[PDB]
Amino acid sequence: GIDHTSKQHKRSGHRTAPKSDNVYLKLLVKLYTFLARRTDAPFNKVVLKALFLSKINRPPV
Amino acid sequence: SAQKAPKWYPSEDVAALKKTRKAARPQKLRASLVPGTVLILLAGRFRGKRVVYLKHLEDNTLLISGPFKVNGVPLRRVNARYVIATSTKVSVEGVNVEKFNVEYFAKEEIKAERVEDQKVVDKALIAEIKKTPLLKQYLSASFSLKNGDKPHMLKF
Amino acid sequence: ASLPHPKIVKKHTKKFKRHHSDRYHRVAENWRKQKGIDSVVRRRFRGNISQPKIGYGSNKKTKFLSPSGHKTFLVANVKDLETLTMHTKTYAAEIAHNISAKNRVVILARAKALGIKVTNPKGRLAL
Amino acid sequence: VEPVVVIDGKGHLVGRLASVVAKQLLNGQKIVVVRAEELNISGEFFRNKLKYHDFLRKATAFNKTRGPFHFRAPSRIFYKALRGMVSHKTARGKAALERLKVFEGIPPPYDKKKRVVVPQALRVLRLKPGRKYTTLGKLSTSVGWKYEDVVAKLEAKRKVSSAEYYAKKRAFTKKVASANATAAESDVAKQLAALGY
Amino acid sequence: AESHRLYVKGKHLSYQRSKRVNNPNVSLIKIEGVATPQDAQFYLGKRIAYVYRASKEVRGSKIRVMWGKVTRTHGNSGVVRATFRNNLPAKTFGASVRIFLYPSNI
Amino acid sequence: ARYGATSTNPAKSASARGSYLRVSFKNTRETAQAINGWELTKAQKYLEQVLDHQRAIPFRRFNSSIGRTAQGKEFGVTKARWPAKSVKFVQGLLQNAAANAEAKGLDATKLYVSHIQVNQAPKQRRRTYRAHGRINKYESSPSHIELVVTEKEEKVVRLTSRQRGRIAAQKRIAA
RNA sequence: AAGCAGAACUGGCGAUGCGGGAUGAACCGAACGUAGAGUUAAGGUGCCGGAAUACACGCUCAUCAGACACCACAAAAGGUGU
RNA sequence: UAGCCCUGAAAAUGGAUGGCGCUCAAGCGUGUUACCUAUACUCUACCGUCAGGGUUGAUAUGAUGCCCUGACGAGUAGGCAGGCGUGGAGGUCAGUGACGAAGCCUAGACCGUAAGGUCGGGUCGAACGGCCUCUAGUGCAGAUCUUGGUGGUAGUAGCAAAUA
RNA sequence: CACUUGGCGGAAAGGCCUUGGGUGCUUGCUGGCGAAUUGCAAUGUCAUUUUGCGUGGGGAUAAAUCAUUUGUAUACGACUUA
Ligand SMILES: [Mg+2]
Ligand SMILES: [Mg+2]
Ligand SMILES: [Mg+2]
Ligand SMILES: [Mg+2]
Ligand SMILES: [Mg+2]
Ligand SMILES: [Mg+2]
Ligand SMILES: [Mg+2]
Ligand SMILES: [Mg+2]
Ligand SMILES: [Mg+2]
Ligand SMILES: [Mg+2]
Ligand SMILES: [Mg+2]
Ligand SMILES: [Mg+2]
Ligand SMILES: [Mg+2]
Ligand SMILES: [Mg+2]
Ligand SMILES: [Mg+2]
Ligand SMILES: [Mg+2]
Ligand SMILES: [Mg+2]
Ligand SMILES: [Mg+2]
Ligand SMILES: [Mg+2]
Ligand SMILES: [Mg+2]
Ligand SMILES: [Mg+2]
Ligand SMILES: [Mg+2]
Ligand SMILES: [Mg+2]
Ligand SMILES: [Mg+2]
Repeated sequence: GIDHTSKQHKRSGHRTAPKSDNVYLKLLVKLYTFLARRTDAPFNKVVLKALFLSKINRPPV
Repeated sequence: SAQKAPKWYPSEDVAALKKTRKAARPQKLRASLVPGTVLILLAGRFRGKRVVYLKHLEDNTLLISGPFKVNGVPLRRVNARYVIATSTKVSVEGVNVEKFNVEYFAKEEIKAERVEDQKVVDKALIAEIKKTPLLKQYLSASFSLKNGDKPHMLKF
Repeated sequence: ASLPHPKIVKKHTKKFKRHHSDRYHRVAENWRKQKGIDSVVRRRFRGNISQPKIGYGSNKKTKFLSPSGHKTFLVANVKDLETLTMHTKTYAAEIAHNISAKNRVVILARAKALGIKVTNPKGRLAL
Repeated sequence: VEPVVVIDGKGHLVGRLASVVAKQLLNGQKIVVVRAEELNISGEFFRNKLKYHDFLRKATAFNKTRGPFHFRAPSRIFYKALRGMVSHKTARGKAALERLKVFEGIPPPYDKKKRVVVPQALRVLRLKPGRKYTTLGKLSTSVGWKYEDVVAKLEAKRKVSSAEYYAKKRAFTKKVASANATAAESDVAKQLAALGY
Repeated sequence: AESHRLYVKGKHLSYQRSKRVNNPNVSLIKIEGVATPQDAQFYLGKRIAYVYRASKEVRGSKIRVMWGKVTRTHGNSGVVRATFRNNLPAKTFGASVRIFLYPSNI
Repeated sequence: ARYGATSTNPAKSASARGSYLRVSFKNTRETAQAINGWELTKAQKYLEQVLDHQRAIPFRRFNSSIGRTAQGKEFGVTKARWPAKSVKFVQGLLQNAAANAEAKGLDATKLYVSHIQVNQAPKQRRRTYRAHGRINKYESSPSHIELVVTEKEEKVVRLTSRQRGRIAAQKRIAA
């Protein structure tokens, strides 16, 4: 018995992969997954998170 | 196809064993298990036989010969966990038990050489037994538990 | 023999039968979860039947293995038999139920020549 | 430790003897209880007769032949005390109930057997001196038991035959002890005495 | 001699239980002559056999054996706890078992 | 063809059938069960004694609220009856199977009823009229009867090393 | 007055099995994947029933004793009972 | 003055410290230990979930893969996710099959926590599956559900008005 | 251990005590010979119920029910009669 302060088995709430089945987007994700893991640059982690975003979360620039 | 396939198959290269850190150190016997101690056999075809402890063999077995002229138990190994060691002792240093080792009791009528090896060993055993009285009859008799016996209170 | 594997533990060998499937004939023994408000089976009262839950899940290192140690692959002909050629230690062929007897003779003959284990070699066997 | 334990019920308290017998029956011991007419209940005789009448008045209203059965014999009063201390509605408790035989007096073959006592149920050891008690044979005859006279007559015959036996046994023990004393102080007796025997 | 006993007589009393729930994986054994947990520490770890007879001869004998061992003591009156390879059938509540003297230390 | 579950030699057996017979199934089951396993001549004379009310058919299953008779003392029951219609159908089939056994050449003195089976036939619908303009069913329960008469006709051991050694020791120690 | 009606705070039941209270939605303990081992909680250890007919100081004899946390009852007034 | 006990103390089927019983208790007040056992606590194993991470110049080709670490797991109403099954449709397995498809029966076997899947035997006689997808008139124990069939009751109540 | 002498035992006696001879054994004491290989442990099988079948030795040579019948009985069984 534990009185839990937080919700147990709570998901992180952020996307860990694109929702699409675009094969080219998925192999852009795996390129930047390698770069965000093997490089200390914060640029690679920001772009990797931005590749997951939905259509309304990446407005046209 | 009745069943489609596995997508990818497990490797059939068997993994090697990790390096075991388990050495084999010599077994510490009980304090009462010194050679010449009269033992009580607790299991086997020689259940309840009172035998004589002669040698600790390297396979963690006790070489006994409860003299074959006395109670008909030959030279054989027993496990130390199936034996009660009594306080009764006889001296050892008249028997040559260095001949008997682990491969002396290998497997593959009675063997010819086992008979005179028995006769050589027990000749000095009975010649030692005949000194103290009632020991030859003690070893001829077979131990058993009677009514009123409590082995937790009984000392052997 | 197959590959070496750990001692296979099932965690539950009894079949999970539906509640009151013994009591009524219309109630089949396929497991259904009790969803009634007052059900002692749903509420897990003592002395009642157990329910299928994820703690009974088999070890991943021995899941789907037969007691022979092989995983079961269903084959219908020689071509599906030959996919297990390099995997004799992990997969055992089992002939499909609708294979005719003359075709099964060819399948057993090929599996003996390829080293494949067959788990139903006596099916449709004239003797 | 012996296959049949014969308990002399005289001077025993009913519920303390019933508790120790019921434990031994469930532990697999065969027990015979003799002389159930000499069991004791703590409390005055009128008090235990009043609670037996409270027991007698309990009966099934629509049919008295299916009600609680009020057994008047002292062996059956003791048997009612052991039931309830034994789970008698199961096969284990049923099988524990044929390991028990309760009698008034000491019938054959138990008159030639050795009778024991349970000291944690004995009235003299357990009950405080000065406290009153009733005898089960007196309570049974006050509630309907018809055989107090014939049990006491047959117990008088048994005690006469057993007392002549004891006189013959005592004479044989006197001459055996004379022979052991003659053969004592010999060389075998020194070694037996040195070995604690 | 007239006796050939190399074990101590015991009695299979019951399973390990609470008031309402029993555990057949652990049995309770009353070894005769043992009245304290200190006396029952001698028999701790010794082998137990429950020997019974069947009317069908299985492997050259009509006598079958269930093996077990004393694990710990139980209570204040010398009762011990026993674990068997297969659990005891619960009809043997009050049946005699054999407490062998091996494995031996004294 | 395709009788019930019998275990007899068909060469020593003869059979007879009657299907869709308008006779009570419940009475015919008890009549069949009365002569099941009997010798053919003993069963045939018993069925004449049932028709003459000298003996009875013991009613064992379909016997609720049946009157009691002294003639059930023979069979250890109290409820027994005299189903004269079921007896006539059964003994008609008994003499048919006896005729088929004589056609096959079987010995009549060794014949016994080895199999008899009464089975429920499709019911025949009739209509009965009740109070307040109501209509209920009025059904016959017919019988399929089959019976077969037959002539009355007339470990490798495993031992351990200990078990082998003890056997050899016992043979060498006892003469 | 009520196992009555109505509020405040909190904890519960509802929605929840488990051990204990014989029995019980709410009380006590403790909240739950499948198992093994050990130790416990509340409750208990004459027998049913697993566990001391343990140890120690006293009190009580009831011709309606007493052994009731919730809880399944008892009062004023009295007694050279002790 | 207050402890136990007693009087005060009367309800209806026979009965309830749970029962038996219990009297220097097996009662009451108190104290000290030992012992018993929950799905609780500690350790370990396995399952799942969540989280943090490792892993490409052969990651010894499967990156929704493999692996490491830690914690957690109650649940009605309800929400979401991953899967099982059925009728039909596009593709593929140049799939199965009159040397026996489908169906049905089988206290015979195997796999999966499960929905279910697979095999052996019997019966049978003409079609039917695996996988990737599409689609829905897609899963029943209830609805005094609908239709059909069948029981216990039960060889039972009864087949007795109108003279025979 | 069978054989035998006599007595006592009716609570469920079915047992207890006796007389005599035979036939063994005797560890009360002293000797000689044998055991092994069941292989380091596996209850390692030695008890007592019940029922068959077979062999060879004594012993005995019926009833009940249905059916018929009575009415001291009776719904039917049952009962009481012959
Ligand atoms: Mg399963
Ligand atoms: Mg299941
Ligand atoms: Mg179902
Ligand atoms: Mg509810
Ligand atoms: Mg326990
Ligand atoms: Mg009627
Ligand atoms: Mg009408
Ligand atoms: Mg609600
Ligand atoms: Mg409970
Ligand atoms: Mg209560
Ligand atoms: Mg207990
Ligand atoms: Mg106290
Ligand atoms: Mg959950
Ligand atoms: Mg489809
Ligand atoms: Mg084809
Ligand atoms: Mg087919
Ligand atoms: Mg079936
Ligand atoms: Mg056709
Ligand atoms: Mg629909
Ligand atoms: Mg339906
Ligand atoms: Mg429903
Ligand atoms: Mg309906
Ligand atoms: Mg009628
Ligand atoms: Mg008329």
